[PDB]
Amino acid sequence: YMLFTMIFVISSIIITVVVINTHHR
Repeated sequence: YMLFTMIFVISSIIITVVVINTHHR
């Protein structure tokens, strides 16, 4: 619904970068 909902993708962006970081230090 184009506000709050977006945070769900925010979560994934961060976590994704966090994965890549944890693996490829």
